[PDB]
Amino acid sequence: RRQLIRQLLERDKTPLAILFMAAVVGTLVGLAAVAFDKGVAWLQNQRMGALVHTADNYPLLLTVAFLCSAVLAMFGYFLVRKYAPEAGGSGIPEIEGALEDQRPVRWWRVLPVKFFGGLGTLGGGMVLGRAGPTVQIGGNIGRMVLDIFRLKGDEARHTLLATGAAAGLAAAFNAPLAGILFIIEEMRPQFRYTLISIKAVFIGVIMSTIMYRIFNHEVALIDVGKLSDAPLNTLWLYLILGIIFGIFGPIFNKWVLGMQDLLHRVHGGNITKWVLMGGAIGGLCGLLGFVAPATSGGGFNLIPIATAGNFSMGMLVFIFVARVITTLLCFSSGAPGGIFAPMLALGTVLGTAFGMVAVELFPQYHLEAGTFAIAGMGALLAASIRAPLTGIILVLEMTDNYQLILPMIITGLGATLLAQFTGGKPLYSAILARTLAKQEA
Amino acid sequence: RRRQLIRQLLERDKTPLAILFMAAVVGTLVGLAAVAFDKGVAWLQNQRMGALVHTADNYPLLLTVAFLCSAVLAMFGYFLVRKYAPEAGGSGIPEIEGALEDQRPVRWWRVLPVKFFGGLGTLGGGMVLGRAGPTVQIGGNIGRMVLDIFRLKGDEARHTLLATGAAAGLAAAFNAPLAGILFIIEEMRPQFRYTLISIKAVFIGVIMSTIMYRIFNHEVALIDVGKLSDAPLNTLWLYLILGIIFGIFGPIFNKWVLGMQDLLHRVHGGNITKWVLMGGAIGGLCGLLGFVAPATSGGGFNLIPIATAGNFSMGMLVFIFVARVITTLLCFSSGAPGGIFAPMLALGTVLGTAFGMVAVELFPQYHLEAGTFAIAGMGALLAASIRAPLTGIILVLEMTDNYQLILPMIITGLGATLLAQFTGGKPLYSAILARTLAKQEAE
Repeated sequence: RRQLIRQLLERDKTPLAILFMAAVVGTLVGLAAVAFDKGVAWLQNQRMGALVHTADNYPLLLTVAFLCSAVLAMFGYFLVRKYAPEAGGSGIPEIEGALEDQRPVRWWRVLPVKFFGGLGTLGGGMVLGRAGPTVQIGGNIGRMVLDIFRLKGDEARHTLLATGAAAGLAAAFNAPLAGILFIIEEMRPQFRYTLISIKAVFIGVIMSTIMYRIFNHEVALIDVGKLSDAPLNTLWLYLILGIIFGIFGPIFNKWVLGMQDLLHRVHGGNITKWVLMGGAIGGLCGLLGFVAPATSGGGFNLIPIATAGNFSMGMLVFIFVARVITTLLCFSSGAPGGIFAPMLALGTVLGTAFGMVAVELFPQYHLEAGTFAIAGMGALLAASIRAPLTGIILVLEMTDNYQLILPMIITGLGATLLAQFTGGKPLYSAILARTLAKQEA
Repeated sequence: RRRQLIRQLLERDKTPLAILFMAAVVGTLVGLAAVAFDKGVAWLQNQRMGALVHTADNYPLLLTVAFLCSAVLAMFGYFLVRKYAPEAGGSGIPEIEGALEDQRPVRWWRVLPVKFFGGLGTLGGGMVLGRAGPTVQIGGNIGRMVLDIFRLKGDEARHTLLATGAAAGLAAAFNAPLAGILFIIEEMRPQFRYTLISIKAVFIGVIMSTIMYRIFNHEVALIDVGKLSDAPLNTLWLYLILGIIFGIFGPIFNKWVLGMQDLLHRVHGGNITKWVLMGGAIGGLCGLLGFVAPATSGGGFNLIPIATAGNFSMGMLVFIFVARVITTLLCFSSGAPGGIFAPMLALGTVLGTAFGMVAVELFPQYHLEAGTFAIAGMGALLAASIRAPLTGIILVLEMTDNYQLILPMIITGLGATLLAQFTGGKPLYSAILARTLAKQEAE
C-alpha cells in the first residue's frame, strides 16, 4: 500500500527522451506509410494504362493483366523468402510477438522487404491490406530509432515499438484513435504488465496522422454519407447480425489457418515453387481485377457502393463468396500484406446483405440497409481478430455515422461474444502461437 | 516463458459466462440508477424555480427562498455523508479507483443511499458539481452489490463487475458508451500492475446502461453544438498553443482544489455540524448565484452551446471562467457529495472559446470560428487536471459529433497532458486517492 501511495504520486512521468523520440518515430512512420500508399496506387495505375495500350485484343489484354500482376506478385514472395521471412503475411502477429520479446525486429531487413514486397503484392492488385504492412514497418521504424539513438531500458524498447505500430495503422486509415486503441486492446502484452506510455503513443500517432494529412487531405478512403438513425425497436436486428458474424468468424479463422497449411504443401518450403505459386495467385488477382474488379484488390471501392444499397442481392452474395476465396488465397499464401482491411469489405458486404432482408421483412422499421453495412463493417474484425473496441472505433473514424454507435457496438459484442462461445480464437494470437510452436519444435 | 505464452495466447479472451451475464445485470441497474439520479436532480432544480415564481415580486424575499432552498438541500447532502458514508463525499472516482486497488471498501449498503440521496441534494440544490463521480461510484457499488448477492468468487469477477459498474456508470451520465469503456482502461484500472478485467464484459455492461438511458432520454442531446467548420493544416499549430495554455493551468488548478480542501477543513475541523452548516452556506450561495448570475452556478452544460456558438462577449467569457473557477473550488473542495469531472467541461469550453476569440481577430487569413477552439478546449482540463486525455477527447467526440476536429482535439489534449506533466503536476484523482490512503496511516 505505501508502495501505491508512492506510485500514485509518481504517475504519468514519461521520460522526456522517450517522448521526443516518439515524435520522430511517428513522423518517419507517417512519411513511410504515405510513401507505401502512393507506391501501391502508382503500380495499380500502370497496370490500368497497360490494359489501355492493348484494349482491343481481348485474349492479349487478359494476358498482360495476368503477367503484370503475376510478375509483381513474384517480386514480393521472392523479396520475403530470400531476405526477411518474418515479413510474410500480416506482420501484426510478428510485432505482437516483438512486444512480448519473443520475436526479433530485424529492421535493416524488414523495412526494405515489407515496403518493396508490399509494393508488389498490393500494387499487383492482390487481396491484401496495407495495415499489417504499415504496422510492421512502423514497429521496425520505431525499433530502428531505438537502436540508432541507443536508448536503453525496457520502457523505451516497449514504448517506441508500440508507438510505431499505432502510428502505422493510424497512417494507413486516417484513424488516429483506432491506432491508439489497437495497441491497448490487442497489440500490447495481453497477459502481463508492461511499461508502455499511452501519452507517448499518442504523440506518435499525431505526427503520423499529420504526415498523412499533408499528402492526402480533402479526400477520404471511404465516404458513405450520413445514414438514418436507428430506432430502439430496431436494435435487436443488430444483435442477430452480430451473432451471424460470431459463428462465421471462427469458421473463417480455421480456413485462413488451414489454407496456410494447404498452400504450404504446394511448395514444401521451396523459394522457387513458392514464388512461382505466388505469381499465379498474384496473376489471377490482376486478371480478376479486370473481368470482375470487386472480387479482387483492396475492396475499399465497393464498401460505399454496397452501403448505398447499389448492389443486387445476388451481386452481394457473389462478392462475398468470391472474396472469401481470394482473401484466403492471398493471405494464407505467405505473400506480404494483411487480412485486417480485406475484412472490412467482407463485413460491409455481409451486413448489407442482412440489411436487404430486414428492409422487406420489416417495412414498419423504415430501414436503410446501409446501416447494417456500417454495423457489419468491423464485425469480422470483432469475430476473427477479436478486437471489437478497435473495430468499432476504426469504422467510426472512417464513416462518421456516430448515430450508429449503438448498432455498431451491439453487433460488435454480438460477434466477440458468439466467437468465444463457438470456440474461435484471436487470429493474430493464433498466428503468433502457430509461429512460436514451430519455433520450439 | 515461450511455452507459457503459446498456451496463454491460445486461451485468450475466454471470459467466464457467469461474469458475462452478471455484467449485463450490473449494466442494467447502473443505467436505471443513473437515469433516476438525473431525473431526480432535474425535478428538484425545477421545484426550486417554481418557488421563485411563487414569490416573483418581493425581490429580497425571492433572493431568500432562492438561498434557503439550495442551503437546505446542500445540508441534507453533507449530512447524509458525514453521518452514514464519509467515502461518499467528493467525486467518488478516487474511491472506486481505490476499490480496484483493493485498498478501499465498497460499502454498498451505505453509499448507494448516501451518494444517491446526498448528491440529489447538492446537485439538485444547483451547486456546481458533476453527475459523473456520483454515478461512477453509485455504479461501482451497484456492481459490488451484485457480486455479494450472487456470491461470485474470484478476482476477475470482483474487479470486472467493479470496473463494469463504473464504466456503465459514466456512460449513462453522458450518453457516452466509448468514453465510459475507455475511462476504465485509461484511468480507472490499476496503473502499476496487471489485472484480469474482461473488456468484453465491461462492454456488455456499458451497452445495457446506455440502452437504459436511451429508453428515458431519447431524442434530446446533453449538448447540441451542430456541425462546425473544419481545421486547415496551417491552423493546427494554434491548437498546440492552447494545449500548452491548459497544460500550465492544469496543475495550477489542481493545487487550488487540494489546498482548498485544507482551507475548508479548518472551518469545521472535522465537526459534523460546523461542516453541514458550512455546506448549507455554500449551497445557498449557489442557489442565489443560480438566480442572479446563472452561468456562475450549476453544472454548466447550458452555457456550453452558447460559448461554442460565439454568443458570449469576451467580457462574459472572462467573468464566467473566473467565477466558475471560484465556485467550482468552493463546491468540490468542500467535500459535498459530487464530482469535478463535468464542470471541467464548461471551464474548458469557455477557456477554449476565449482563445478562439483572440485567435479569430488575430488571424483572419485563417477564417476561424471561435467554436472550434471551444470544442478543442472542452476535454482539455480533463487532460491537464485529470491526465486522462484519451477519455476526454473521445468523450467530447461522443458528446459533440464534430469528428472533423479530431486532430485539433487530440493536439490540444496532448498539449495539455505534456505541459501538465512538465510543469510538475499530477493526476487529480490519483492525488486524492493518495491523500486519503496516506491519511489512513497518519492516524
